Amino acid sequence: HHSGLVKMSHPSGDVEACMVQVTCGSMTLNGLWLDNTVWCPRHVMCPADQLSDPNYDALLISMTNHSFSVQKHANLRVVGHAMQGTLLKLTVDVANPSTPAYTFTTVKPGAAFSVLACYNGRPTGTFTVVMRPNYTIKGSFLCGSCGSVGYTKEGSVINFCYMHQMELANGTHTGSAFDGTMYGAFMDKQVHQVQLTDKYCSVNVVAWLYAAILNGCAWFVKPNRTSVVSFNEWALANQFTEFVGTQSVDMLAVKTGVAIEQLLYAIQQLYTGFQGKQILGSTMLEDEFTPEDVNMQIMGVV
Amino acid sequence: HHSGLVKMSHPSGDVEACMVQVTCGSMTLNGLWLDNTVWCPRHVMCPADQLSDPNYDALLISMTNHSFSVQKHANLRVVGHAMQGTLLKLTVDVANPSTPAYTFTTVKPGAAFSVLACYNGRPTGTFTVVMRPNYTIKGSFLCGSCGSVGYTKEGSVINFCYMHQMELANGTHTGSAFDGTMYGAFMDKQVHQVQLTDKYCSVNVVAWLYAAILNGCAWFVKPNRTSVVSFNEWALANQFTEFVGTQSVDMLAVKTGVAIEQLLYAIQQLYTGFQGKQILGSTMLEDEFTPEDVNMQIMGVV
Ligand SMILES: *[C@H](O)[C@H](C[C@@H]1CCNC1=O)NC(=O)[C@H](CC(C)C)NC(=O)OC[C@@H]1C[C@H]1CC1CCCCC1
Ligand SMILES: *[C@H](O)[C@H](C[C@@H]1CCNC1=O)NC(=O)[C@H](CC(C)C)NC(=O)OC[C@@H]1C[C@H]1CC1CCCCC1
Repeated sequence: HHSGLVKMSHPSGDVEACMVQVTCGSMTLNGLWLDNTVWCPRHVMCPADQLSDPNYDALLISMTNHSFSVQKHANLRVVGHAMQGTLLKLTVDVANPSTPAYTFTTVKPGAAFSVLACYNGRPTGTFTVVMRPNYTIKGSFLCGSCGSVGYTKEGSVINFCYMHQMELANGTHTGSAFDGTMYGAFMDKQVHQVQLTDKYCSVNVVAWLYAAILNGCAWFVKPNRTSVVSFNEWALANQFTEFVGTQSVDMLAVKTGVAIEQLLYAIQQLYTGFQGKQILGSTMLEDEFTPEDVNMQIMGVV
Repeated sequence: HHSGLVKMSHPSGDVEACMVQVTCGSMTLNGLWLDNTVWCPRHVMCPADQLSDPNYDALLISMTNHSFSVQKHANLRVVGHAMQGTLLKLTVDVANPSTPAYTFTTVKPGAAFSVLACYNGRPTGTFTVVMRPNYTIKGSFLCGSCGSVGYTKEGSVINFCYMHQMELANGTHTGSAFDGTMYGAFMDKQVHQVQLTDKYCSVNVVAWLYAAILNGCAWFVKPNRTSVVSFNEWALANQFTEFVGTQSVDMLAVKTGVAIEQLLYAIQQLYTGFQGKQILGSTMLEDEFTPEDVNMQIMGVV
């Protein structure tokens, strides 16, 4: 049996129309052109020899407007520049005529978003990831991908939440929000940095166990229950996020007739082992699908 | 460690600009508007009471041009209609001004393609799948999704390979090629149909074991080797596709210094069990990534 679950991204066309190339003569990376503003990682200003301890304030001072070359695949004349956190805000003389309705938001651990991977201002692929509890994502990015963007979509409105910055020693990725902050405790410097420990996203594991029930797979469901408070105490000792219920989880509980606390108990038992059994073809807990994924893909509920 | 592998779809914008809604008064589904032609599943002509044994030849005869309502989210005036296999070809009076460069191709088992899931002519998500050895895909489709399209991209050229038709009793999906044939032995009738048995895609399992080596994970590699001929004899007895090497696999062998026949032996041993170990965080063989995925995402080679 197939669960009906796939890694589903938003259609990317509206964001593709916003991608540009930004060059400073050292690095080339991607930017996001909205209205009269082009957003891009500030390490475009960095010569390669200084990526390990850049002094971005001094680099910024050393630039003028024509230090930046912006191209859409048009040349966009830069008429202002500023730095916000780990991002540059370039003002250009032409408003993007394809600017979608948009907001800037921060994504929280466990939540999914879509990524448009771009190289040299050209969109090359799209994928979806969940923000990990340690503020990394398990992405697919190579040299030249910085400035690739992550977003969610509410209706017609694109909520931009991520601009790609760097790969960590363990192959995971991180980037900035459009307030210029890096996710987590990371710095946009190419040096060893402590990485917080990752954790299983409990709410998403619950979502996946509900997807299993919705597919007729419920061997792991017993009358036994663990309260949210008790589970969260356990979680802190076992590399699980604390569980916080949402209306999307509640909708899964209503549809299946299985209580959240029954699946919190199940998780505690499954964590110790699947005892040779499988759940939706897996022998380990899956936390890469959200309650909203399950509601939308299996139940049709957005 | 993260492998650097994700399920990567093409950017969807060029195909989004080709999607329309087609209605006959019973069903509404999606169509693909290229040049002056709109392609859509022929069961748009079907009243719901007849989806189990439709007589499509008689339905076709009963239609006229204005039996079909085509809308882009514009109304497109239908000025000709024809049936090719399980698809209708509607001729419209306006050429799609956003028609990309395109071809029609058939996809083969093990190969990946991108899907744009659409409802009521509106793109709603994108995902990637591999064509299974039994000519199904493990997709995510609900009522109203027929006419959603699958495609690959070579350069600027979109190779359309799939138009969605139906869900099978086991939750998997199938559809047609743009020559009008259904993939596999399936019929576009809503009745019980025998499903061929699925198999592990050996070439993709080899690709994934190479991705593991490229990530520093090679515990399963021994000097022991199994020839292609011997492996393929084994595969026929063990629900594996026969292995056929390609230049993309050869490139992985060259980069890692590990021979194909070493990984064919590894597969034969791993099939019987991982003995408590993991490979790229999995306890079972993974066949949803292609040699080309591994070359592109990990090595940068398209
Ligand atoms: C921008 O395109 C680029 C994206 C990276 C490149 C490879 N994959 C990606 O996702 N980002 C960078 O090159 C970034 C630049 C700094 C933020 C200024 N540097 C980066 O990602 O470097 C990666 C290497 C692994 C980290 C340094 C090691 C850490 C562990 C100790 C040894 C050094
Ligand atoms: C078109 O949008 C639609 C897509 C389907 C609906 C649900 N998920 C999908 O992917 N396609 C159909 O509705 C299709 C129409 C026929 C081809 C004319 N019918 C379809 O997919 O029916 C699905 C149900 C499961 C199959 C019938 C059972 C088979 C096993 C025995 C019992 C009947």
